[PDB]
Amino acid sequence: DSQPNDEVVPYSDDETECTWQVKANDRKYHEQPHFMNTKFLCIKESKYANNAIKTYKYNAFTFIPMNLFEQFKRAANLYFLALLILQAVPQISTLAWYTTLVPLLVVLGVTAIKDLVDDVARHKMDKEINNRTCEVIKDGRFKVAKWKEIQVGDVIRLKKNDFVPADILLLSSSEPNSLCYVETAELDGETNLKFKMSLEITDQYLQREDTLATFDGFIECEEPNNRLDKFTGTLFWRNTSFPLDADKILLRGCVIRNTDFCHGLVIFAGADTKIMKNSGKTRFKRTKIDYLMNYMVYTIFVVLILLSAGLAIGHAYWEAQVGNSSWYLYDGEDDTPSYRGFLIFWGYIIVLNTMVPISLYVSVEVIRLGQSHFINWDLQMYYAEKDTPAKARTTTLNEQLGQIHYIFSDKTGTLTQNIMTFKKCCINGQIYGDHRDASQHNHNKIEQVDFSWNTYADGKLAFYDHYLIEQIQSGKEPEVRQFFFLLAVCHTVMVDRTDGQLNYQAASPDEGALVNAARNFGFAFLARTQNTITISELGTERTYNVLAILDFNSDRKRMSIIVRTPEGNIKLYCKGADTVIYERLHRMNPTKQETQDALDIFANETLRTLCLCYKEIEEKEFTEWNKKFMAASVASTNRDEALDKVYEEIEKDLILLGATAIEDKLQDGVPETISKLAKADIKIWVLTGDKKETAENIGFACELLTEDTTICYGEDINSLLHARMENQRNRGGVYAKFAPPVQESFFPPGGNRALIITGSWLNEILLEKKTKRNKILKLKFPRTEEERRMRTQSKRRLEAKKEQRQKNFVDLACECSAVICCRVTPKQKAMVVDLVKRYKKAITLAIGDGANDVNMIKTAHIGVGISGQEGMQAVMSSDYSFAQFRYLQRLLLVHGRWSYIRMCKFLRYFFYKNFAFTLVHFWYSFFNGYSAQTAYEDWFITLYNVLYTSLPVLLMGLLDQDVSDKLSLRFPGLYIVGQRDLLFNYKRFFVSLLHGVLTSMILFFIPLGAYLQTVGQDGEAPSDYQSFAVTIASALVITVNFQIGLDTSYWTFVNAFSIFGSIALYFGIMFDFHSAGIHVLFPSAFQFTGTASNALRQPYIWLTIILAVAVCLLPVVAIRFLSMTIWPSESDKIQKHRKRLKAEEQWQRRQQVFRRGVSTRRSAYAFSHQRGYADLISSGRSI
Amino acid sequence: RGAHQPDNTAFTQQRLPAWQPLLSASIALPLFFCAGLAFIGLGLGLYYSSNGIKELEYDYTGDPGTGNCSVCAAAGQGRALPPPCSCAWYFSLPELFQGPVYLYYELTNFYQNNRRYGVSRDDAQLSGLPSALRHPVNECAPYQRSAAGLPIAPCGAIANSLFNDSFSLWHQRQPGGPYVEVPLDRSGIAWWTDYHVKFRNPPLVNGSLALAFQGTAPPPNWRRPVYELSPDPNNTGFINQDFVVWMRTAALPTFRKLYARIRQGNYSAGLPRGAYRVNITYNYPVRAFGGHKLLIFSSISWMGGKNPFLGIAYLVVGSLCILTGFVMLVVYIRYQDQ
Ligand SMILES: *[C@@H]1O[C@H](CO)[C@@H](O[C@@H]2O[C@H](CO)[C@@H](O[C@H]3O[C@H](CO[C@H]4O[C@H](CO[C@H]5O[C@H](CO)[C@@H](O)[C@H](O)[C@@H]5O)[C@@H](O)[C@H](O)[C@@H]4O)[C@@H](O)[C@H](O[C@H]4O[C@H](CO)[C@@H](O)[C@H](O)[C@@H]4O)[C@@H]3O)[C@H](O)[C@H]2NC(C)=O)[C@H](O)[C@H]1NC(C)=O
Ligand SMILES: *[C@@H]1O[C@H](CO)[C@@H](O[C@@H]2O[C@H](CO)[C@@H](O[C@H]3O[C@H](CO)[C@@H](O)[C@H](O[C@]4(O)O[C@H](CO)[C@@H](O)[C@H](O)[C@@H]4O)[C@@H]3O)[C@H](O)[C@H]2NC(C)=O)[C@H](O)[C@H]1NC(C)=O
Ligand SMILES: *[C@@H]1O[C@H](CO)[C@@H](O[C@@H]2O[C@H](CO)[C@@H](O)[C@H](O)[C@H]2NC(C)=O)[C@H](O)[C@H]1NC(C)=O
Ligand SMILES: *[C@@H]1O[C@H](CO)[C@@H](O)[C@H](O)[C@H]1NC(C)=O
Ligand SMILES: [Mg+2]
Repeated sequence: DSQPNDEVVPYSDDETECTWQVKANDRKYHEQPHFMNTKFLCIKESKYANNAIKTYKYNAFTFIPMNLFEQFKRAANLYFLALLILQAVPQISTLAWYTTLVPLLVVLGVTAIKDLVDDVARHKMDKEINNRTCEVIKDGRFKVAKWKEIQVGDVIRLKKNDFVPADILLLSSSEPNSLCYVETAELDGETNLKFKMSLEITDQYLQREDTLATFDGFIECEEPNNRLDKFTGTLFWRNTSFPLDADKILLRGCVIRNTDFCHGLVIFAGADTKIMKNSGKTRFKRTKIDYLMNYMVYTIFVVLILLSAGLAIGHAYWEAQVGNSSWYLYDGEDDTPSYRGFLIFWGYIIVLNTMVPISLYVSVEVIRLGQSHFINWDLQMYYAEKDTPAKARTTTLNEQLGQIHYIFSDKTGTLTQNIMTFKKCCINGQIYGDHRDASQHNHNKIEQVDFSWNTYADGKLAFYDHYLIEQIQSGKEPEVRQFFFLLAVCHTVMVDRTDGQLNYQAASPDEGALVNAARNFGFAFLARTQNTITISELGTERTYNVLAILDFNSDRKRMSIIVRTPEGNIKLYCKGADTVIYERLHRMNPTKQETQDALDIFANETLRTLCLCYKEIEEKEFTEWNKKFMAASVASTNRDEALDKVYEEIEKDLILLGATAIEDKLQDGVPETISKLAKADIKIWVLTGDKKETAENIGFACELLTEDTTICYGEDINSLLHARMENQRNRGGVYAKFAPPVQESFFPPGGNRALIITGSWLNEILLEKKTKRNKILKLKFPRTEEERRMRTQSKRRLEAKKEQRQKNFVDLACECSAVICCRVTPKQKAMVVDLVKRYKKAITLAIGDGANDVNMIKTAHIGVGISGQEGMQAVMSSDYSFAQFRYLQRLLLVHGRWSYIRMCKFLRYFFYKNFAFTLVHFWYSFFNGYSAQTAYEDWFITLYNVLYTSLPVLLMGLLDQDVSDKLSLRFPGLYIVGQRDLLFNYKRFFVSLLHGVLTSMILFFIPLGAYLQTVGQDGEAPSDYQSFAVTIASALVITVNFQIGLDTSYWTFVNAFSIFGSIALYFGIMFDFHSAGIHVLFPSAFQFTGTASNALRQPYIWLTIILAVAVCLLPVVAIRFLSMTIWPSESDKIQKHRKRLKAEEQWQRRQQVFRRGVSTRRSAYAFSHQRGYADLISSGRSI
Repeated sequence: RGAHQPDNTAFTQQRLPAWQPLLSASIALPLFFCAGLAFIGLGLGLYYSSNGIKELEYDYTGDPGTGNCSVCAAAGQGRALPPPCSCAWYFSLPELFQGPVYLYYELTNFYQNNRRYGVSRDDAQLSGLPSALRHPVNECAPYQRSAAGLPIAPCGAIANSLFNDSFSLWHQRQPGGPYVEVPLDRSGIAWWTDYHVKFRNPPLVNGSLALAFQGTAPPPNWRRPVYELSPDPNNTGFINQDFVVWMRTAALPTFRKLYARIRQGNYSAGLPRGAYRVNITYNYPVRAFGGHKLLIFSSISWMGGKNPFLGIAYLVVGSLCILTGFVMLVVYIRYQDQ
């Protein structure tokens, strides 16, 4: 009945001594043929991977196949290729030599260049990590070398503050007993230091360079496994080989601290490290608009086929009723009418193909490249201190930024900046340090009080209570001189004074703050040799002697020490959580209610608290328990539990001293950002690998979960989900015969219900645990499982038992105000993201730094990496990378929604300018015998969507903006109209097409009505094809460019210049093609000669263009005006009332001094520290 | 300052000055009222100018039982070679035609805008290049060569199928007096650019048009070489007025083409009241596919022909414009901060 531990981070139960054989020296040993695998051709590489890192996708010579395969995921390219194949059949060509291939190649190469520039950028970003200059043993001494040339089997040397290049086995260092201190903030989000102990045998042998240049040991570790905490294996160093475990292993993303240098054997490298096994399966990301464009292309293809078939039938019928009777339409052929219709089918396909023209993915690429370059030019997204410009890395996921539903964010390094900074304390009743809290300098300014009376103050803490220091100087009360001394005695900090000035080597963030405060409030802490620690109380040195150090533990939650003063008197000093101390305190303490009622204020602030007490052990009773735990210390299997039993024997009569407070330092702008994003209907989940207690002060600090919010840990969730699932399906005691699962009866509609879940309970709820070997019978074969359709082993149906817990949990998390998952494997974060994106289909964003967020960043719809720090493992797999969390305000509420709006405007206008153009030949077909005759000039069809209408739409898709960004962050609600697909869905595409068909109808049937009868003025060329074509064409290039003026809402100078340049270019190039100048030296190329300057010279023709423009343009204005004073949209309302409105400046704290319904009784206890730092009681690891 | 701060110009930060137009209510109403009023006035002007023009037609096809030319309705053998069955028809005018008078001929059910038919021409040769005369293009496929294999001079189906009728007009002065012929100015009946830029007959070798057309056989359906189309050096060849007028194709299957205008010296006014006769020369066969042939006397104005469509369209658009103006005004007034 092993229940979830909720303290373990279950790296097990995630998968889906075995001859790895490194023998670290003589490289050529691993080059043996049998070790290395074999491939199809001579290109067989190895078994032991290299130490290089690759992130780029296009290698030297797979850029042609791989890019063109992803290039044809767009349907339009298949459309163009089909047309290319069609237009090459000789029986229907209607064209000159292959000049329809080159435009396809240009269109297909622009995207290749654009997608190669990004690859080059990341290929040079990948260079930095490979040139970090470690030190390796080449043949003799240590020599400087690059990271990329470290191979499995190399002795390496590392210095302090330097990254660990590969998975190494520590074998020596420069510390007593050769141990090392490391931190792992990029592996599992912890913030305290871990200690790795080297093997004993190598400590007393190598220790030096010359002996290090001699090694024969074998390692028989396992194969790369992605466990991060087990590493079974042995070492055949010599003469009765020695075993190994995870305590003698350093991983890759870890960094050394507080040790001058160390040595190691490389065991893994490159993509074989235990941190490179967790990031997997990079995929090809496509935005949500591409899946819409594909359906558009398919429906337009169907429409084109049907229309061409109809016109072919019409021509077939017309041919053998009036066609094969006219002596002037005579041909040398003898084609039967059905064959004539079959041939006209292809002619009409070719004529009407110019729906979805070749300039569709050349304009989208330009628009997205422009917006991407807008992102990284933003001066308001630039971090001054670390000098990072917040660049964009993909240039193809750019309109996805304005459709986000969820955000998942790591905690350590993303929301916090890893600073502790002790704030205030509560000694004997009243709290200390509000801002002045005194009578002297209480009505003065609120500046910092000096500490210019010690030799140790060193000016690093900011304190403001003049009363506390004033009293400390006065010595008017001995109740505080005792408290601040406890902070300097109850810890495991080690001091290593470099030169005179003393610095503190604290293993835990939560202990360094207290010792620093003690030191710069007097009460410094000097040497700590092995049994006696020296304290400089107000400049007077004293030396006590430690009797025992009752160490910290995870389930104890307190730490204490027993000392003896030089005055022959023993004492016990303890500190720990209030909820465990309040069962230990002596039953006479008057100031218990005073401090308890002061412990709430601290916890009502967003900060973490501890409780302090001491006990008078006298000098006699001690001895009994002293020999008692002497008897219980040295044991075989109970060192961790019998010692715990003897520990819990002097935790009685523990009179108080007071409580302390420590405050995390999230960042500048996190809570405002969270509030803004919560107004825009986005949901935030925090997925962290850090402890459970630590990821509650962050929850309260950033105001995800606040007062008046039930927390509802996973213990409750499992019971609730089991009760709702097992009962009320068709069971649950009494049958219901309905058992309706439709009502969301999970919680009553009260809102503000948080959800804090540990990784172990996350496994338990989701019905996913590893099964031990003693639960299954055998393999698959007809002996255990019989012939009756494989009734047991092939009949799993665990997906029935699953797929209901998963969906139920995802629907449970749908109605919680904030969800926080703590102590999660890197794989489980991606698991949660994929669960949320599989049911309730939504667009997801994942943000975070460090190497434990690569999986989640890759798996989400958008992956943002936090940069500016030193470790950049989450930045090279991301899509965008700024340096602060708060910049998320502008990536979404300014760039993302503008980009979505502009792309939707472009797509709405493009499929309108194209049907108004092409769909005129269809209407013309009824008047020329369905003969596939065009209604435009030959030179107008090949220049329409290249010169005449291509620039205005690009300028609108780049420069347009709805409202300025100075007040686009003031109104986050404007985001919502993009989140629900309300600007361009499938139903709107069929309205743009209807606009197109109506425009083509009214552009063809008015000039036909005017041209039914004569139009000549004095030359009398009565209604003729040339003038008709000029009239129809010149009345389209005006309406299609006045319409783009009714769409732009941000009229820059270049926009108007572009529109009128388009119109003038059309007219001024038409008057040049139709001229007597180029009729000579180009006779049979320009059909319309002298017609432009001969048809456009009469009023009747101009009175026809004006009417067509005024009819296909004026009802649009009427509709817009009639749909704006009856249903004004949100942006319309904002723009209308912008003239007079008030300013705004808010977000103080949401102060909540006290509640009239006091119910919390929840303690803000949190201590980031591990167990086993009692090495001092074994020996003095000092010098 | 800073090795990586962007440039901070106007464009790079999305700060270019820009006028923001909001579609107010003080712009919609004046537009839909002024534009409507202008459309009403302009359309009324067009409607009255399109109705003061007088036209007169005959439809001299011989298809039905009745009609003077019906006496020479043909059959399916080809009987242009026998007498051209020159018919005639008479009319009287009680009033004048003040203004110059234009004479057209109209064909119906004639698809001159068929795609295969329209492209069957050689523009390069027809321009007049001395080299391109002998080698036509493959597009004039069934009218490219001859029975003797010689190249054709026009190279087209449009030029092969040319209107070959003729008309003449006579008037009687005194009651009972014999008819007399009145002039028809058959010159300048095309665009000035067509017979000065488009079409040019090739340069004269040894100084004669005839001596520069050797080898070039006439089109199969004609009866005269291209350089013999009229006994006038200034009007002969690729620049013949009838030939150039016929080659400017029409847009719809029912078209008319200009034949002549009456503005000569004897009476530079309309046709005086009295009795007139017209002689026709029935040579073009159209009854095979169910066509028609018409003669048209008309005058002109500033707008042109006699189409009443566009004025009525303007009146309808203006009426709809003012009605939508009132509807929008009412909607605007009823909706204020609601
Ligand atoms: C005003 O313009 C009109 C234009 O419509 C003129 O009318 C046309 O005048 C043409 C003469 O220039 C005349 O063309 C030929 O008509 C007869 C041809 O018919 C013969 O063939 C028929 C079968 O049709 C098929 O025959 C050929 C070959 O066998 C096939 O390859 C092909 O598929 C055809 O479909 C038979 O049914 C007929 O009974 C007859 O046999 C002939 O008189 C002429 O043919 C020529 O033949 C040889 C070929 O080398 C010549 O050497 C010879 O000299 C003949 O000229 C003639 O070319 C059109 O029929 C006629 N009507 C139309 C087109 O509707 C008017 O003449 C013109 N009037 C003026 C200028 O005053
Ligand atoms: C209306 O529809 C009818 C029938 O559907 C059409 O009549 C057909 O005209 C075709 C055009 O020539 C005929 O094709 C064959 O014609 C002759 C017949 O012997 C044959 O020699 C042709 O072969 C050539 O095209 O002949 C030339 C002669 O020199 C060669 O040079 C050339 O290389 C080919 O060898 C051709 O195969 C067809 O026979 C005929 N239909 C019938 C039933 O006879 C009309 O043209 C259509 N249009 C109208 C009437 O306007
Ligand atoms: C053509 O039609 C006209 C009238 O439409 C006919 O003119 C009349 O002809 C008869 C005898 O042929 C005369 O007696 C009349 O005086 C004529 N009418 C006049 C002069 O107004 C003409 O005969 C017709 N041509 C024919 C039938 O060949
Ligand atoms: C004109 O018609 C009249 C009526 O018969 C007659 O003089 C003759 O037929 C025609 N004359 C000419 C020159 O065509
Ligand atoms: Mg982190």
